[PDB]
Amino acid sequence: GAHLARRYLGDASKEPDPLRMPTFPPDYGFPERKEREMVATQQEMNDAQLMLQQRDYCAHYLIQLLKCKRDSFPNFLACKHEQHDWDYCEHLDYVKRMKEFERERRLLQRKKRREQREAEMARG
Amino acid sequence: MLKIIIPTTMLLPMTWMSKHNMIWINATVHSLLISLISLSLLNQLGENSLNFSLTFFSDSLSAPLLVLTTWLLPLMLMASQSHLSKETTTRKKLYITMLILLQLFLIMTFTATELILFYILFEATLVPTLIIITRWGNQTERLNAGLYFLFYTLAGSLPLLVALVYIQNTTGSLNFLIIHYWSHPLSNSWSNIFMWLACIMAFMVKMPLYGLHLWLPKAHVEAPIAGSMVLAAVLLKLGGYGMMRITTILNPLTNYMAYPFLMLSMWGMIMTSSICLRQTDLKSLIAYSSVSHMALVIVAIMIQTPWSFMGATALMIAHGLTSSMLFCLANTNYERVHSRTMILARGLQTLLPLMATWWLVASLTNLALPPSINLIGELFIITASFSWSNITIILMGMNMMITALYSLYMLITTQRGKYTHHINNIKPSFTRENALMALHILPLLLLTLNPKMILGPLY
Amino acid sequence: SGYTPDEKLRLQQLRELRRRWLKDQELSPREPVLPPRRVTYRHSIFAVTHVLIPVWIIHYYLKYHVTAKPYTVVERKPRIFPGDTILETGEVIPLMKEFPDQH
Amino acid sequence: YLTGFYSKDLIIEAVNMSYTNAWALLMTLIATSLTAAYSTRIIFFAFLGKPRFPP
Amino acid sequence: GGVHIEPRYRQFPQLTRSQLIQAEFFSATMWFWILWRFWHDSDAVLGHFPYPDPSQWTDEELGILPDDED
Amino acid sequence: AFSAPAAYLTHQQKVLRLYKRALRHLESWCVHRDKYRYFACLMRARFDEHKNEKDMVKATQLLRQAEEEFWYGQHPQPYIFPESPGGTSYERYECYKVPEWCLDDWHPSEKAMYPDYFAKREQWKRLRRESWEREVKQLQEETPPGGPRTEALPPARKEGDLPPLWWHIVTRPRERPM
Amino acid sequence: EHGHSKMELPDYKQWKIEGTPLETVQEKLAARGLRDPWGRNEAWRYSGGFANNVSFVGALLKGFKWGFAAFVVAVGAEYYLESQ
Amino acid sequence: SDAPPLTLEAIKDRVLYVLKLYDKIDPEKLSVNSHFMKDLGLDSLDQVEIIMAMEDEFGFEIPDIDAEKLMCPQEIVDYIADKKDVYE
Amino acid sequence: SFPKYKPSRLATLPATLDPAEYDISPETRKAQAERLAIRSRLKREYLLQYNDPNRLGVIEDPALIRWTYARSANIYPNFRPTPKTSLLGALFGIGPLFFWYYVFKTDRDKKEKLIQEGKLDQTFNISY
Amino acid sequence: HTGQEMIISNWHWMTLQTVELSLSFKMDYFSVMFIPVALFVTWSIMEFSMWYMHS
Ligand SMILES: CCCCCCCCCCCCCCCCC[C@@H](O)O[C@H](CO[C@H](O)CCCCCCCCCCCCCCC)COP(=O)(O)OCC[N+](C)(C)C
Ligand SMILES: CCCCCCCCCCCCCCCCC[C@@H](O)O[C@H](CO[C@H](O)CCCCCCCCCCCCCCC)COP(=O)(O)OCC[N+](C)(C)C
Ligand SMILES: CCCCCCCC/C=C\CCCCCCCC(=O)O[C@H](COC(=O)CCCCCCC/C=C/CCCCCCCC)COP(=O)(O)OCCN
Ligand SMILES: CCCCCCCCCCCC(=O)SCCNC(=O)CCNC(=O)[C@H](O)C(C)(C)COP(=O)(O)O
Repeated sequence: GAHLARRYLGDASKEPDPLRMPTFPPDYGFPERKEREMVATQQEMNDAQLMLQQRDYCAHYLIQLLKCKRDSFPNFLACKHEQHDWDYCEHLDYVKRMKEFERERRLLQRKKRREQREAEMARG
Repeated sequence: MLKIIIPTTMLLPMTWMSKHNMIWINATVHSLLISLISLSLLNQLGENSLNFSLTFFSDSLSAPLLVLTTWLLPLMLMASQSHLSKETTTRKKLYITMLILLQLFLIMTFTATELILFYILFEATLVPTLIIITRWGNQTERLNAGLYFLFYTLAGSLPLLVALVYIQNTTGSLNFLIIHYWSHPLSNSWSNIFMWLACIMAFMVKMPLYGLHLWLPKAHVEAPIAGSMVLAAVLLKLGGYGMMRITTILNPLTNYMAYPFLMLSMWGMIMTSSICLRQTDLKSLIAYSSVSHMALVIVAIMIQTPWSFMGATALMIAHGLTSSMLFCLANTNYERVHSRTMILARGLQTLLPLMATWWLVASLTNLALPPSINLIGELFIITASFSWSNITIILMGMNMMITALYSLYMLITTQRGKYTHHINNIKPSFTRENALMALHILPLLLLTLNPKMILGPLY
Repeated sequence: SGYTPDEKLRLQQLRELRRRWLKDQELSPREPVLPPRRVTYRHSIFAVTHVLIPVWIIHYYLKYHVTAKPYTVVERKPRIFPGDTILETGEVIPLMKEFPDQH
Repeated sequence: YLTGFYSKDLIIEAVNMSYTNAWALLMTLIATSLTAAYSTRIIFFAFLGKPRFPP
Repeated sequence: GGVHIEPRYRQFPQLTRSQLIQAEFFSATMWFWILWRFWHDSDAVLGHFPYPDPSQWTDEELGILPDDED
Repeated sequence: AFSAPAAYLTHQQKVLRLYKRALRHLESWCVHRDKYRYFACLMRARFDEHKNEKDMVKATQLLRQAEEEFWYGQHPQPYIFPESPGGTSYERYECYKVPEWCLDDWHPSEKAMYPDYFAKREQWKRLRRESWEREVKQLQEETPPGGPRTEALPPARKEGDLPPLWWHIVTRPRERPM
Repeated sequence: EHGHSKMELPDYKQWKIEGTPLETVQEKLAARGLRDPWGRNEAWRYSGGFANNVSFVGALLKGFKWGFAAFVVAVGAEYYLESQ
Repeated sequence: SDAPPLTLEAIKDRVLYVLKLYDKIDPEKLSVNSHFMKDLGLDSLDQVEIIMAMEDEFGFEIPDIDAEKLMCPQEIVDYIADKKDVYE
Repeated sequence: SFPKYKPSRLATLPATLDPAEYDISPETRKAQAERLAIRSRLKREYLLQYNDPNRLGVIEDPALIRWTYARSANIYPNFRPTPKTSLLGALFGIGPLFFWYYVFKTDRDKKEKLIQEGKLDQTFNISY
Repeated sequence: HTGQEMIISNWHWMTLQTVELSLSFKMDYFSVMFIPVALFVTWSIMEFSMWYMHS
């Protein structure tokens, strides 16, 4: 989707574009500003040589999945707990990306509202 | 080198004192033996050359052409053995004498450390060819073809003599080693432009360049089989060899004097490839194919880059062998059919399967199929021209597509389909023709294993 | 419309001749004559002269000629994970930092 | 859970959720619908009706 | 390699029991495989992780201030 | 293919050919047998309603809109028999038809096999050798002055005579030589 | 070894329009006042084993019953074995 | 392929089988030498329909110039045999 | 009424839709008779020359030889320089050459200018 | 089992100045996976052709 229909049929500036996001400082929302944690260092991820696109925040579960697949080779479906854990972590990452999109949308909504209120007050 | 020139000379008394029914056997055996002797020349070194003496020297450009020239003569004898059955002994001996003289002149030409000797033998190669074309030719147009072949060549090559003697007067020597070592730039002047034109046109007319190729279809169509193969295989390479030898003194003028010839060749390759599609004759089609390939070689030589020279040499050898094979096959068809028309005899693959196999292999090689040396030379020239300018790829790709089209058209029209009903003299192919095709094709598939032997001095 | 009598007669005679010719095309029992002259097991020999010998030749060629020159056969280095042990050195790769594990 | 599923289902899923051209999306969806349609055509016209071959 | 089957000329052709039982067995095998995989692996078609609803997300965790602070 | 053609087609022949083409394309359109029979009967009904028309100007006026209607609904992909000039296997076996005269070029070692076949071959060749001499004279005396008007050949009239120009019609290779 | 057994064609009186959907064609031709001369010629396409046809959906589930029975048996066996 | 070598008697049997199912003609009156226009009183369109029926039944199609001049079952059998190169 | 079939060069008018053979006159029948007569004369000559047991060669076809001679060796003697022929020759034999020369000259001039300015990034261009 | 990858450059065809052309085979995931599929399909097709093209 509905967001595409809203953007190409409603007001373009009303909600963002994927290319230029984010358009607001990360500290605008809250001041604590917790940092994302990475549990796989450069060197072990390099040795596992996953992929350039696979070296994301969910890399440790991928490395465990590769270890499990390599260890129990003949029984190709021996290890599924770590496969599900990696899927869960990727799902959480997608949820966080959705959170970013909706946060930017609502921040732009409030920015437009603030600008309209200021313009109305100046005119009044 | 005399270990090669002397036996070729002794071939003449050997032929003339042979028995009336044993000339072909002796000529073939000793020609093959001579070819084996010529094989030793192929082992070139990365340094200057094999400077045998003050008169003859061998390079890695002259070695492949010399080996091909010495190898061609037995094939010419086996090809001519067919239509000379009803000929008197004296005339057959004269024919073999002309072939031997042609080989001797070519052998002396390809080394020729001095440019005036090179020119003298380069024009001497013209008399036996003219005699062969105008004497042992079937059609009544052999006379006009001989006149065209003589005059087109001589008009171009006459200013070359004046240019050479002028260069000797100013430079002081025409030895190729001294010419290469003491080379100096040519200033941009009208006199130097005309010197460039005189030194280049003589070799461009023989290659031939598009627009001066009118003599080639006539000479190839009206000549006998042996004349056709010696024209398509070796006599066309004289111009390119001379051009690659003589472009050492024309710099840096060539950098802008090559534009008309480059444009003419890059458009004439397309024009002649298209012409091949709509052809009612086989020998004419093969002649136009030769014109297209030689135009590509002209482009390569005029680019003047190491890859250009390597590709030019490879294409020279490959095209020589392929055109000789194609002319052989066309002659074998014409001997049974007696018509020389593409659509008159059809579906010959059902009647002659092995000749159909030879036709397929020759067409595939002409089609520039990898990893044959045809495609090696083709691709080297393509990459060099792409480095010269990125837009040449359009013309070269168009030429490649049209080449494939007309090659497979030639194969399909004469081999596939339903046989013609009113022809009942298609006798089974002799052992001579099969052996001729095998000896034509096996060296190509063998040279594809050792390309460095035919890649020229810039390897 | 229909066949004219001349057409009928010609077709009849042509048919008779065609049937005679076609019948003459048959081969008798002794018609084909060949002059004779001479100068698990199937799979067992097949696997020997078609599989084993090429394996031997190619293994020899790769082991003692191709690998003699440098860089001819280059193998991708095996993946190293936390916790494995290296044969050449014996050192043990340190494990992960115990990421929080729920579900 | 067939051989074509493990490929085509993932193809369509990945195509649906990428920053790609929309017309390509629509064309691919119509193409797979038509794929099902012509498979149906083959089966129905070659295996269902009454025989139509020579006696 | 096979058996002698003769033409019928407007009758149903002969059917050996071998081909009938073989075709039935392979169709049954396909359907059993599909059913077994659907029983064991239901998330491959229906999905396994719920799609979040963005409207239900409160402004607290989205860093939105009530239009007055900034 | 066998019958020689006439200089022109009569109106009856045109009508019959149009009827055959229309029925063929209707069968192509109507895949199933019952539908084809129903619509073929309907087409025959609409085809015979002008059977008894007398004047030729109106009949020629018809069979023109009929041809236009046929061309408009001609099923651009009609059904073609596999051996027809448009079929999938039209000239499939034309590469296996080797002419009879090729057997004259066989090596004697190859002719050692199949001796009876070659004996019958010699008998056929002798028969043709005499029959040709008879046929050339028969055709010379039978043709009218000024050259033949149609490409129809006369049969054999005497007892020992054979039809003129029979060798290459009788000795066709086969329908499926291999 | 080839197909040489001297096949015998059936009797021509067996083929009848009865029991085939050619009745509808004949009836609708008679309503407008004609008949189909070739009606019997194709009766063989609806007479013998070709009489019974299967719908598309029924064709798709060719072996549903056997597969379902085997699936139920396997699921029950797994349930009774894993619960141990 | 496994196609049986169809013979003359088989061809004649098939021709008569096709004709006897053409209800416009009575099976008892027809013979292998019976005509179509005169002995059976069939229309030209009817003859075209018989020719097309044999076309469909035998799997090969007859050219119009040869189909329009076949008037007896015997000559139809002869034409089919000549097309298919039948010995006996 | 039905939409009309409009013929073109590469899709000719069908014989059935052609109106020439529907306006039949006795002279048209005479013309068809003469055409069939000459065709049958040629066919009879060919068949007489074709079934001859004594012939052991290729039947020479005057039509094929005439076609080849007309295509190949009869073009120049019937050639005349006319404005149409001259214009077509000049265009088709000169225009492509100068077009390609201009294109290649412009491309090489641009490349040389970029080389002189040095902004081409010719790294790794070792082979040439 | 391991994730083996390998390239074999056994025969050195020819060297053109600074370029080397050699008979090199790449045996990565794609090649090692597509060899068996193609060979299996070809085996089935050849066995089918032994019956289809018997005449
Ligand atoms: C198991 C082995 C495998 C490899 C076999 C390779 C065999 C190669 C044979 C082919 C050789 C090709 C001909 C080479 C000719 C070029 C060299 C030749 O010109 O050299 C001459 C010498 O040639 C030989 O003396 C004669 C060789 C001729 C015969 C070659 C063998 C095959 C001949 C077959 C002929 C027919 C056989 C019988 C048929 C019935 C003169 O040498 P010279 O310039 O002084 O040397 C100076 C340097 N020195 C002082 C160190 C010597
Ligand atoms: C037909 C089939 C093919 C045959 C062979 C074709 C190849 C021959 C073409 C000749 C190649 C080029 C010739 C001259 C090249 C020099 C560049 C010149 O043409 O361009 C301008 C030259 O201006 C004019 O072109 C002057 C010449 C004009 C007269 C020449 C005739 C032009 C048309 C004739 C065509 C006939 C060709 C075939 C003859 C049979 C540049 O002016 P400018 O920078 O100041 O002078 C440069 C030279 N400098 C530096 C030494 C001073
Ligand atoms: C298939 C037919 C091809 C015909 C080819 C003919 C054209 C060849 C090119 C011109 C040939 C003549 C060139 C002269 C030979 C070179 C000698 C030389 O370079 O000396 C020059 C002399 O240059 C000349 O004399 C050239 C005069 C040319 C007269 C003849 C003209 C022939 C036709 C000219 C146009 C042809 C060009 C294109 C031909 C294309 C092919 C048709 C130096 O003069 P110096 O006295 O040393 O002065 C130094 C002090 N300042
Ligand atoms: C899907 C494609 C649809 C195509 C539709 C085509 C159009 C259908 C409608 C055609 C309209 C006509 O009938 S056009 C009518 C053409 N004019 C005549 O028929 C006048 C006299 N007819 C004859 O003489 C014939 O020979 C005849 C008696 C028929 C047989 O004779 P036979 O005794 O020798 O069988």
